[PDB]
Parts: sequence; structure tokens; C-alpha cells
Amino acid sequence: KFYVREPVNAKPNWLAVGLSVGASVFMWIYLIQTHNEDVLEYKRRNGLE
Amino acid sequence: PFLDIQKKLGISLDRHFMFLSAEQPYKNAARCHAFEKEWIECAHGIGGTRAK
Amino acid sequence: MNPITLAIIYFTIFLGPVITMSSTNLMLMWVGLEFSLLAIIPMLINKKNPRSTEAATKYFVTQATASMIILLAIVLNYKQLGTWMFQQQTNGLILNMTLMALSMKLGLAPFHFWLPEVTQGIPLHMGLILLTWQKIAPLSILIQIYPLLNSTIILMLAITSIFMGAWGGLNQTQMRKIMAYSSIAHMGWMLAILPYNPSLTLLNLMIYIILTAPMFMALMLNNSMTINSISLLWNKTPAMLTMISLMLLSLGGLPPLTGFLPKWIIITELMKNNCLIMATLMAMMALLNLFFYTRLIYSTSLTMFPTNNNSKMMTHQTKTKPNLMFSTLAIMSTMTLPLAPQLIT
Amino acid sequence: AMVKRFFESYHEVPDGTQCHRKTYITTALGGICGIIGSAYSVSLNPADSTLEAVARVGRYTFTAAAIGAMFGLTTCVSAQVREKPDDPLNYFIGGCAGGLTLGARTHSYGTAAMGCVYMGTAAALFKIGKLEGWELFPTPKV
Amino acid sequence: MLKIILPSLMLLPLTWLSSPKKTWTNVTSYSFLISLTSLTLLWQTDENYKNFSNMFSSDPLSTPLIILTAWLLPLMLMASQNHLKKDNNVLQKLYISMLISLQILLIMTFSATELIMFYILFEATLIPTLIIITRWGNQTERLNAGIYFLFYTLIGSIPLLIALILIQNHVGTLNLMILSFTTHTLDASWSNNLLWLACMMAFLIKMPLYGVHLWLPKAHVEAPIAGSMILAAILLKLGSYGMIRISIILDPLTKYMAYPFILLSLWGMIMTSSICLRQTDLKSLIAYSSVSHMALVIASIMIQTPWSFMGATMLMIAHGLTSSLLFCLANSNYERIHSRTMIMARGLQMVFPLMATWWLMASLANLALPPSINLMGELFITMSLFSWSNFTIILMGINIIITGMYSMYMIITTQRGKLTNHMINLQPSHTRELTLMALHMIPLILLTTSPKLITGLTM
Amino acid sequence: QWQEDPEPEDENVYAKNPDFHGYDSDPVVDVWNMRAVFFFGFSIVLVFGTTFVAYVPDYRMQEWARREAERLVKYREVNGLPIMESNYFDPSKIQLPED
Amino acid sequence: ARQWQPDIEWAEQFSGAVM
Amino acid sequence: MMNGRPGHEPLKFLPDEARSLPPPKLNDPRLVYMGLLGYCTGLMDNMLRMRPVMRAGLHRQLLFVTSFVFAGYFYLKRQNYLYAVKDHDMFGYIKLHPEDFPEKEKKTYAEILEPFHPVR
Amino acid sequence: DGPEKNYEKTLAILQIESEKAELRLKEQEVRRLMRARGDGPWYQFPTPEKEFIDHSPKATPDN
Amino acid sequence: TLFQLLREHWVHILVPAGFVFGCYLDRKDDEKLTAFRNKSMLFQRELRPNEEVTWK
Ligand SMILES: CCCCCCCCCCCCO[C@@H]1O[C@H](CO)[C@@H](O[C@H]2O[C@H](CO)[C@@H](O)[C@H](O)[C@H]2O)[C@H](O)[C@H]1O
Ligand SMILES: CCCCCCCCCCCCO[C@@H]1O[C@H](CO)[C@@H](O[C@H]2O[C@H](CO)[C@@H](O)[C@H](O)[C@H]2O)[C@H](O)[C@H]1O
Ligand SMILES: CCCCCCCCCCCCO[C@@H]1O[C@H](CO)[C@@H](O[C@H]2O[C@H](CO)[C@@H](O)[C@H](O)[C@H]2O)[C@H](O)[C@H]1O
Ligand SMILES: CCCCCCCCCCCCO[C@@H]1O[C@H](CO)[C@@H](O[C@H]2O[C@H](CO)[C@@H](O)[C@H](O)[C@H]2O)[C@H](O)[C@H]1O
Ligand SMILES: CCCCCCCCCCCCO[C@@H]1O[C@H](CO)[C@@H](O[C@H]2O[C@H](CO)[C@@H](O)[C@H](O)[C@H]2O)[C@H](O)[C@H]1O
Ligand SMILES: CCCCCCCCCCCCO[C@@H]1O[C@H](CO)[C@@H](O[C@H]2O[C@H](CO)[C@@H](O)[C@H](O)[C@H]2O)[C@H](O)[C@H]1O
Repeated sequence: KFYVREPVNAKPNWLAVGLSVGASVFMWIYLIQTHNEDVLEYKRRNGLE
Repeated sequence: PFLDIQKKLGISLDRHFMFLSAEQPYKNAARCHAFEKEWIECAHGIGGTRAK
Repeated sequence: MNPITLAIIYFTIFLGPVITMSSTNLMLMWVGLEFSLLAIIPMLINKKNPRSTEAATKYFVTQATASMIILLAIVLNYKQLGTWMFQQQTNGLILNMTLMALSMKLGLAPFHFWLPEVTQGIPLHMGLILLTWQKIAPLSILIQIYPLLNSTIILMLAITSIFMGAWGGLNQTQMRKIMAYSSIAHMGWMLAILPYNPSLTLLNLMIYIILTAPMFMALMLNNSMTINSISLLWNKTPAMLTMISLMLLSLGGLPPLTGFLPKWIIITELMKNNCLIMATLMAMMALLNLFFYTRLIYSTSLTMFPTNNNSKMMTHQTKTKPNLMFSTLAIMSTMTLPLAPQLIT
Repeated sequence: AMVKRFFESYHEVPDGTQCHRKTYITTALGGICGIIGSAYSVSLNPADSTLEAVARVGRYTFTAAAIGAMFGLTTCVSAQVREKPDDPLNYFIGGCAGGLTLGARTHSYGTAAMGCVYMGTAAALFKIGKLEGWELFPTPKV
Repeated sequence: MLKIILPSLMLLPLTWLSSPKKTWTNVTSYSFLISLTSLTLLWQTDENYKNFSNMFSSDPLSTPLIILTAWLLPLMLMASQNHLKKDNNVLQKLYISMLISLQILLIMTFSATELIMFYILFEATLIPTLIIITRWGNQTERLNAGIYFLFYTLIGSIPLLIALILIQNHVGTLNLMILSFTTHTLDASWSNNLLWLACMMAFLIKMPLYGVHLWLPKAHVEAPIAGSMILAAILLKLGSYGMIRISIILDPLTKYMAYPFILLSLWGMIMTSSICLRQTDLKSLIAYSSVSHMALVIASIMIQTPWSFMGATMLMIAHGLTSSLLFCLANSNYERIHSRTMIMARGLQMVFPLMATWWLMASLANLALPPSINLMGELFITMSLFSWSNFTIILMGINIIITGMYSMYMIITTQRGKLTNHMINLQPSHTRELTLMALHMIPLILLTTSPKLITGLTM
Repeated sequence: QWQEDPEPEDENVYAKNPDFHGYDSDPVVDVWNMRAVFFFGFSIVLVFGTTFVAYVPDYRMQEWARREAERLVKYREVNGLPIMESNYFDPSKIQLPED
Repeated sequence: ARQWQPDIEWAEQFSGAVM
Repeated sequence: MMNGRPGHEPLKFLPDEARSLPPPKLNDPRLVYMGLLGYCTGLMDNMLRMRPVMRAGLHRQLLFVTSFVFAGYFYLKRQNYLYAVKDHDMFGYIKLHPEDFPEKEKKTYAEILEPFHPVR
Repeated sequence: DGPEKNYEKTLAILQIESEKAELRLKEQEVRRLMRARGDGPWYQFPTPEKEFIDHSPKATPDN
Repeated sequence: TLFQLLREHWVHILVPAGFVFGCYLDRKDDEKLTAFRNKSMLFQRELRPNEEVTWK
């Protein structure tokens, strides 16, 4: 123990960490998936391959 | 309107009593109903500049 | 205020502009402006001292008078055309009093004199609402009737606001008065372009808001009301010195900061319409703003003013502010010029 | 209104001719600017009595009318003597004469000197604008 | 240019992620390596100028200015180390980042292909420059120097912005190559005469033109040494470089529009060089010497001849190295006795014999001793002006006499006579200080060996 | 008076480290900063940069142009043509105004 | 000499009601 | 200017006709710069809270980077669509009005008499 | 590389910049005509909505 | 090798990696500008036997 007063940030906010990694990992997956469908629809509509 | 929320939701909070030709209680036509109906209908779909 | 009062009053502050922006009927637009005036007064006077009472009273009598003139125009147009919206056939004098009254609501010069006084008399977080959220409803009305507005009155209001915003901010030692004159100058730019390109009015409004919001948060961090108070930042919260300096230079429109974009694009569009003389005058006098921002940068981050002994006790204390909204707005208000094509069209 | 037409009469005839009419027009314009300025001055910086307010209105209006008279006269005489109707330099000389008048009325060589340069440049640019078809308040086009 | 700009941008993380004891050694070394890479721009085996993309190009005018910019960054870092050694670690890193920022901005400025891009980068440089002057200048007058510098530039730059928008609205582009090929004669209207001035004033204030030069003596006396180096060497050359790029579209009005600016420069170069005879402040003397030299650059660009453009290009580079050297030499005495008064330290050849040699060569460069590129630029400018009007040689002749007088006056006053022996704090020259002088003077000699590299666009 | 530090005293840099090179108060940091400047500045940039510039071939096509000039001077002289003509453009390719 | 920094007399020119 | 155009849906962020356009690359330089700004926002936030600038809150830093890229991608799609519509309208209008936009037959420099202005 | 690469990349740069220049001038011409005549997709300023006109038989006949 | 050593000397890859990445971006700029490769008046020719492009 060092601080005479207990810090507010003594240990991670485990809920906040989990939500943050969940939000970022979900957004990366949704971004990549949405980009995949956006490519296929573009090719379908323009008759490409 | 600046934000077309009413059009997007398909509701009418204030679009339906905007001019003389609008719906009146007990079907009491306002003065100049037929002239305003003709002016609004001529102008429809062509924009304000041409309508003028 | 207890929670029920806060919820109702803040909800009405939010509601008014939403009504104004969504209304087809001009009477409902006026109703929206009425909600804004009524709901903001108790917040202006919340702290209850003679200065806040003066500020709330001056705000009320100006805003209520302007609201009556706006209502007169709406009623006169209803008499002329039997409708509740301004048309191409609306009498030009009716449109000119609408412009006059809305510009008085916005604090554009020469209807500006109230705004530096009211901003000085209220808490910083209320100045923030006054200079950002409260601009949206009157501007939203103007944008709807932009083809109908008189370019002569607009440019005269616009150049007057830029001139008096500049000379006004040059004499100030109070931060709340500097922000008020900064508001007036930027409103002058927003208005000048409205009859030509209302999208560029909105671009300037957005960039002004995301510059002004974090500037107010930076003042709020230590409650710095004067130049001498903000000059103690180097000792109280030195980490803010970089972002305050860049936000001030961005407000002044110095390239390559984001705040150069609104002045640059509005000049481009004004000169596409042969408005060369006004654009030149506007751009030249906007340099005077950069002067008083620079003097402010001189006293915060580029020199170190004398500090005091009690400030050492402040360095022992931990802070919980600013929130992370400050960093987001601070970065996007200064470092987004590379993304300029995505902001204008 | 006809009042607008009275001001379009300044350009009905080339510069350097009808110098009497052009001096009345610019004297009238100067007086109007003095009345507008006086109105804002007394309203926002009220005088100690009504006779001082009225005295200040007269001081501003006559001084502004004097500047407009000297500008209009000197510009026309300069074009008449030099036989150059379309020269912006004639307007620079007139604007400098107006700037010197302002300094003479306010007892200031710095205002005379600074007045001469700023008013000369503004008047010269006005003539260039008239020749090259610049618009002060263009209506929207694009 | 991306293979030059990207490594320059990586100097910023390198500065901030280095250990406190490795920052200077790291950033200086890679800054030297980036100067090496910029020499690739000199591989020009044809007469088609390098267009790397729509955005960046390099031709025989920008290439020397880009390389000189790249070379100055290491030199400025070495110049700054001693007077920053009392600043804490974060303040040292902040200073280095300001120096890197100018290097990045200036390289982009000289390689921009489009005029509003040039304008944005041209204006961006004011921010790091102002910060350097006002945060690390020594005296209370540094704040006034910042105001003059910023607002002399800005008032001229606003008309430039209007002219650039106006040209683009009329032509549809501000790309320089297309403006060159599609240029058409201008009519000699009052409106076009104002257009000419709007296009020229910001560049002329930046040179600076005599009459609007007061910002430069103020800025130099108050700036730290690395600020003086970049300001004299590169920042003044933005005006000359701007004038050469934009004058291609201004014909034929430059034939009569140039007269007041040739007159101010040719007469002004005598006024500012004669000031150097009675200047008590050594930094101010070197600064007024620059105004006199840049007056020649203004005159030769105004007359627009193949010789005049070539003489201006050489003088731009030669003055860049020479003036930066003189500021560094003056700063070495100031760091010992902390005064800029020229007459204070005296007889210094007695105690700093090798530094006195660097002083002599810098002075010989400054008075344009042949066959230096300093003389070559001034000579071809003199030939072109004589062709423009044979009476120009009278004013040239007076300036040549005066330039020798003050150049040798500075050497005699500070290096010779009796040593001011109360100055017991005259520590021997640093290895760093003597190295810094050599890094200026070797390129000057090497460029004198191969003067084809700095002839510019016309030869 | 206010509370302010006195001005620091003049220091002789060579008193503690008589091998000071000007770069750093730490002796080991000092000598390596000196070596990096001399190695990268002089051994690398000034020597190899000078070499690279020296061997840039036909800089701005000056060697080709003299070679091309001699070819044309040779050709234009055996065939009796003028060495250089007044008109760059053949007049047949130009259509002047009638007036 | 030490770098100049604002003293009391310099800071007092911003202590007035106006500039 | 374009708001009242035919087939204009109100408050539609991405109209279905925008799905014919090629989507932006996920390593588009504008999207890479957006993610860099999000990274700067995280570092600036650490500085303002007196935290280790690079070390503290990597979860918070990652969310800042991902949010900027995520939002920027969809906003970039909308901006691509608006510019495409502008060109679709401009060219379509040009075709309906061939009398206002004639093809101007340009002359060669063999016929054009530009004035010569001697430099001397 | 040989001089061909830089030479031909310049032509490619020239073609793009030229075509952007003519597209920039043409847009201003289009905007001018569309705003003055109101006959295009742009500058279509609103007019009253006709779907809210009441077309029912009224209380009186002559309406 | 060693966390104390690597934590000090890893920064030596930044500028070299900026150069290599800067070179990579410059080659991508060449690829976007091939619209006149082997099509100019001055240089266009017939392709050599096993040649796909005149420059890359
Ligand atoms: C601010 C935004 C978020 C909050 C949203 C708004 C909803 C808030 C819900 C909690 C509100 C309850 O708040 C509560 O209000 C009542 C009003 O009857 C007050 O109570 C009031 O009536 C009771 C009667 O017994 C007494 O306490 C007293 O006469 C008076 O104060 C309480 O002192 C306050 O605690
Ligand atoms: C286009 C180029 C962009 C240029 C970017 C501009 C960068 C920012 C410039 C403003 C500088 C911020 O201002 C600078 O703030 C830092 C803290 O961050 C201060 O830093 C210094 O003082 C503070 C206390 O005051 C100490 O805690 C700190 O360790 C020390 O280094 C500097 O003394 C101040 O001058
Ligand atoms: C003392 C120097 C002052 C420097 C400021 C500039 C001075 C120049 C302006 C005065 C010149 C003469 O005055 C100017 O000409 C006449 C007056 O009859 C009017 O001239 C103009 O009138 C109207 C503008 O409303 C135009 O549509 C009209 O085409 C034109 O003739 C202007 O309203 C007036 O500005
Ligand atoms: C073509 C050139 C024509 C030249 C004439 C036009 C230029 C006009 C210049 C006006 C100069 C100002 O006019 C001058 O103001 C000074 C101010 O000290 C006043 O001077 C007088 O009063 C002041 C105080 O009021 C005393 O200090 C002074 O000793 C006394 O001479 C006078 O009013 C007048 O002498
Ligand atoms: C220091 C203060 C001065 C700042 C200088 C500002 C930049 C330089 C100003 C140059 C003046 C512009 O000069 C003016 O340009 C405009 C716009 O193209 C053109 O002028 C014309 O434009 C269009 C035609 O294109 C006409 O409809 C218009 O009525 C007329 O003004 C002429 O070319 C010239 O009259
Ligand atoms: C800035 C620093 C620059 C560093 C410079 C280092 C350059 C090194 C020079 C290497 C020169 C020798 O280069 C070598 O020469 C031979 C000559 O046999 C040539 O080789 C070519 O011609 C020879 C002639 O016999 C054939 O046999 C051979 O099959 C063919 O490839 C090439 O040119 C190259 O393969």
C-alpha cells in the first residue's frame, strides 16, 4: 500500500474493459462483414466478377 | 421543413392545416378554396422557381 | 434544482429547436422558439446574484421583442396569402423583418449589444448552451427561406458582425466576453453565405460548435474567467496547453487547421457569385480575430505568467475532468482539414 | 423612389462636367452618413443635455457634409483640369482632399494624413469598380 | 516525394519514443540520412521535370531548395543542443518536433504542384515558426517580434488567397503545369493590375521587400539560433520561389508593374547595406545584410530574363548557406558572454584561432569573393540588370563597395584588435560548434565546384 | 519583492569533463553524439552524396545536347544547309491573317 | 542571462476591466 | 441545392441506389487517417487525465481507433454517393440541354495569332 | 528507369488535371442555368403539398 | 534478445520503415498513372518478344 487515500483507479473496471473489447471486436467483425456484402452487391449490380 | 421527420415517419403534426384548401370542420370550405386548389395543383412537382 | 425540474427544463430546452426544425407551419416554428426562450431563463438565473438577474432580464426582453416581430411577419404573410409558410410571392418587407428579427435573436451585429453582456453574467456551461444549442433554431428557419432573403441586408449584417466581432474581441480581458465576440464574428460568416449556399452555413455552424464546445470545457476545468486566470494553466493543468493553443488558432482560421476550412470555402463560394468586395473585406478583418487569440496564446502556453503560493495545494489534488468528449472534439476541431472534401459535399 | 434617382444622376454625365450637380449629390450623401453616425452616437453615448446632443448632431452632420463636398468638388475639378474622365487617380485626389478636410475639422495631422490615404484608396477603388463592373451586393447566381 | 516525406514524419515518433539520453543522437543521425535520400532528386538525365504524382513534383528550382531544407534540419539540431540543455526532457522533445515540422512542411511546400496546396503549406509554416520564436526566444521583445512576423505575412497572404480563388474560378484549376501551358495574355486593366499586386505582395513581404522589411530584423534579433537559421536560409526563399512560380501567368503586366519594386529593391539594397555600417547588434547586422541580398533576388525576378533567373537561383542557395553560417558564428560568442553587441567582444582571433578562420570564410562568402556561388549569382544578376538599363550598375557599384565595408568591418571589430581580456569565460570552441561551421562551408565549396546543380529553370 | 529564483551562475563546461565535445554533460553520451555527427554527416552524406552527384550521367541532357549538336553541325555542313535558320517553324505550317 | 518571463508589471496589463 | 431532387428520400443516410457504387477500401488513406486521429484522441485523453500516455487504457485506446474507422467508413460511403449523384445530375442535365453546352471547335496554333511581348 | 516512365506519367497527370479543370468549369455553368431556370434536379424549391387538399363534397356547392 | 536492450533499440526501425513504406506508396502512385504507357508520340513502339509493359 502506498496511497493514504484509496485511489478510484486501484483496479480495472472489469465490466468496462469487457464492454470495450466486446464493442471493438464486434465493430471490427461487423465492419468486415458489411464490407464483404457491399463488394458482392456492387459486383452483382454491375455484372462483374 | 429543415428536418423532414414528419415525412419520414409518415405522420402529420402540422402538414394538414397549412393553407385555405385544407380540410375544414364540417366541410365548410374557406374563402377562395377553388382558387387556392388550382394554384397549389399547378405548382405541384415543378418547383418554386418555375411555379413563379 | 431537484431532478424533476432539471428533466422538465432540459427537455424543453432540447424540445424547442426540435419543434422548429421539424415544423412545416410557421406558427409551430415560432412555438419552438418560444419554448427555447422560456426554458433557458431559469437556467440563466439559477445562481441568483445581481449579475445573473441582469443577464436573464436583458436576455428576456430582447428575445421576447424579437419573437413578436417574427410573429408579426408570420401573421402578415397569413393575411397576404392565406397560408402558414413563406412563399416566392411573400411581400419583401415581410421577409426583411423576419431577417431583422432572427438576426436580433442570433445576436448578429448591429443587434449584437446584448450578447456579450448576457454571456458575461451567466455560468460557463450556460454560455456554452447559449452560443451553440440556441443558435440552431433561428438558423434553421433562415435556411428554409434562403432563396427569399435579400442579399443586401445579409451582407451588411454579415460584414457588420465580422467588423464588430473583431474590434469587440480586441478590448476584452474577460473570457466570456471574448467567446461572445467570437460568436458574433462567426455568425457573420454563416450569414454571408446563407443566401448563396446554405450547406456552407451549416458547415461553418458545425465547425464553430465543435471548436466552441471544447473551448468552454477548457475554461470550465479551472473556472478561468479572465486572461490572468487562464494564464495560470501552466501551473494548474499544463497538459491542456497544446490543445487550447491549437483550438484558438483554429478558431482564428489559420491553416492547416480545420477552422481554416469554413473561411476558405465561403470565400470560394462568395467569389463564384462575384461577391469579391465583401469577401475581401470579410477575410481582411478576420485577421484581427487572430490577433486577440494570439495574445491569448501568448499568456497561456508560449510564456509563463507569475503564479501564486496557494496553487501548490492545487497540485496535491487529483482532478476527474475533462471528460473524453473534450479530447474527441479538440482533435476533430483542429486536425481534420485533410478530410475537407468529405465535409463540404 | 425619386430619392434613389437623385443619386443615380451622379453617373448620368461623364466626370469633369456638371461639377455643381455632382458636388450637391456628394454633399447630400456625406450629410446622410453624418446623420446616421450622429444617431448611433447620441443613442449609445448620450450627451449631458439635449442641447449638447443637438450640438453633436450638427457637428457630425456638417463635418460629414463638408468631407463629401470636398471630395465631390475636387474629383470633378481634377478631371476637368486634367481632361481625363475615366481616371481613378482623379478619385484618389478627391478622397485625399476629403481626408484632409476630416483632419482639418478634427484638428489632427495624423487623421489628415491617415484620412487622406484611406479615403483616397477607397475612392479610387470605387471608380475602378464602376469602370470594371464590380458588384457590391451581387444576387445569388450559382 | 513520399520516400522523403514519410521518413521525415517518422522522426516525430522517433523523437518522442527515444530515451532522454538518445534523443539528440537518434534524431540528428536519421536527419542526416534523410538529407542523403533527397539527393535522389538530382538524378536528372533529361529535360523533363519529375512529376511523381498529381500532388508532388520536383524540377531544377524546387530540387535545390528541397535538398537545402533537408540539410538544414540536422544543422539546426546541433545548433540548438547547448542552449536547450537546461530544459527538461519533454521541452527538448517539443522543440525538436517543431524543427521537424518545418522540415516536413517546407519540403512539401517546394514540391507542391497546385497553388492552393502551396498556399496552405506556405501558411502552415507560420505556426511552428511563431512557437519557436516566442517560446524559446530570450528577451521580452520576442512577443512583439512574433506579432510583426505573423501579421506582416498574414495581411499579404489574404490578398494572395483571393487571387488564387479568382484564377481557379476563371481557369478551372490551380495546377502549375496546366497554368503554364494554357496561359494567355492579360489585358492591362485596373482590375488586372490589382490582380498582379494580390498575386505578388505576399511573396514580396516574405522576401522581404524594402519598405515592408521591418519584421525581419525584429524576428532575427529575438529568435533562438535554429529559428534564425531556418528563417534566413529557407523561409525568405518562399517569397522568391513563390514569385517565380506565379509570374508565368502575369504577363505582360510585369513589364510595367515591376518598376516600383525594382526601384525599391535597387535603392533599398543601398539603404539596408548602409545600415550595416552603423549597427551595434551583430544579429541585426546579419539580418540587414540579408535584406540587402534579397533585394537583388527581387530585382532579377522582376525583370524575368534567363540570366536574371539563374543568378537569382544561385544567390538564393548561396545566401541560404552563408547567412545561416553567420548566425551560427554570432551565436557562438553570444552563448559565452550573452550579448549581441558587436563591439563588446574583441580581438577574438587571439583565443579562437580556428573559429576566426570560419569567420573569415563566412565573411569572404558574404562579400562575394570569386569564384564562390555567392559571386556567381550576384554577377549574373548584375549582367541582367545592366542589360535592363545600363544605369543600374551605379547602384550595383555602390552596394558592392558598401558590402565589402561592412563585411570586413564585422571581422575587424570582433576578431581583431586587442582582446577584451576581462572576458575570462571565453571557453574553447566546442567540437560541435566547429563541426557546425564546417557543415555550412563544405557544401558552399562543393557547390562552387559543380555550379550546374543550382542554376534553376532557365539554364 | 516577489518570490523568484536568483539568476544561475556562469559555468565552465570543461571543468568537470575536460574532453567535452559540446553535445552532452554525460561523457559517454557526449562522445557518441560526436561520432554520429561525424560519421553520418561527413563519412556518409558528404562523401557518398558527393560521389552519387558526381556520377549522375548526362545531367539535364547536357552531354546528349552537345553530341546532338555535333551530329547536326556535321550533317548541315556536308549538305550545304545553313547551320541555323532564322525561322524555328517552317513557314508552310503557318497561316498568317489576310490583313 | 536567463530567459525573460512575464513579471507582475507585465501581467497587470490584463488585470483591468478592458485592454 | 440537391435536396429537392427527384427520388429524394427524407433523412436517409445511405439510399439503396448507393449500393451500385464500389465500397471504399478498408485501408483507404482517408480511413487510415481517421483511425490515426482516433489514436491521437486516446493519447490526448490520457495526457489530460495525467495517465501514462501510451501505456494506460489500451482497451480505451482500441475503442477510440475502432470507432473512428467504423464511423468513417459509413460516412465515406455516404460522401461517395453524394458526389456520384452530383455527377449523375450534372451530366444528365448536360444531355437534356445540348444548346447550352455546344462542342467548341478549337483552332490550332498555326491559325491563332497570339501577341508577342518582348522581354527587354 | 528510362525517361519514358516519367514522360508518360506526366501525360497521365496532365490528362487528369485537364479533365478535372473542364469538369469544374462545366459544373458552374450547369449550376447557373439550373438556379436561374429551375428546370433541373437542383434548386427545386418547395411548394405546398397537394395531398392535403380536401376534395370531398363541401357544405356548399360552389367551391 | 533482452527487454532492456530491445526497449531501447527497437526505435531504430521507424525511419527505415518510413522509407520502405514511402517507397511502396511511390510505386502505387506509378500504377495509377499508366494511362499513357507505350502510347505517347515520343516513345511508343512495338513490344519486344517477351515484354508485357515498357515500364512498370
Ligand atoms: C435530472 C434528470 C434525471 C432524473 C429524471 C427525472 C426523474 C427523477 C426521479 C426522482 C425524483 C424524485 O424527487 C423527489 O421529488 C419530490 C417531488 O414530489 C420531492 O418531494 C416533495 O414532495 C415530498 C412529499 O412527501 C416531500 O419530500 C416534499 O414535500 C417535497 O420535497 C423530493 O424531495 C425529491 O426527492
Ligand atoms: C503545423 C504544426 C503544428 C504545431 C503543433 C503545435 C504544438 C503545440 C504548441 C503549443 C505548446 C503547448 O505548450 C507547452 O505545453 C507544455 C506542456 O504540454 C509545457 O511544458 C513544460 O511546462 C509544463 C508546465 O507548464 C511542464 O509540466 C512540462 O513538463 C514542461 O515541458 C510548455 O512549457 C508549453 O509551452
Ligand atoms: C470621402 C471619400 C470617401 C471614400 C468612399 C468612396 C467614395 C465614393 C462614393 C461616392 C461616389 C459618388 O456617390 C455614388 O454615386 C451615386 C451618388 O449619386 C450613387 O451611384 C450608384 O447608385 C446606385 C447604388 O445605390 C447604383 O445602383 C447606381 O448604378 C450608381 O449610380 C451611389 O449611391 C453613390 O455611392
Ligand atoms: C494640399 C495641402 C493642403 C494643406 C491643408 C490641408 C491639411 C489640413 C491639415 C489640418 C491639420 C490639423 O489642424 C491643426 O490641428 C492642430 C492640432 O495641433 C491645431 O493646432 C492648434 O491647436 C492645438 C490644440 O488644439 C495646439 O496644440 C496648437 O499649438 C495650435 O496650433 C489646429 O487645429 C490646426 O493647426
Ligand atoms: C489588398 C486589397 C485588394 C485585394 C485584392 C483581391 C484580389 C485581386 C482583385 C482582382 C480583381 C478582380 O477583377 C475583376 O474580376 C472579376 C471576376 O473575375 C471580373 O469582373 C466581372 O466578372 C464577371 C464576368 O466574369 C461579371 O459578371 C462581373 O459583373 C464583373 O465584375 C473581372 O475580371 C474584374 O472586373
Ligand atoms: C553512390 C555510390 C555508388 C556506388 C557505385 C558502385 C558501382 C559499382 C560499379 C560496378 C561496375 C561493373 O559493372 C559491371 O561491369 C560489367 C563489365 O564487365 C558490365 O557487364 C556487362 O558487360 C560485360 C562486358 O564484358 C559483359 O561481359 C557482361 O556479361 C555484361 O553484363 C556491367 O556494367 C556490370 O556487370
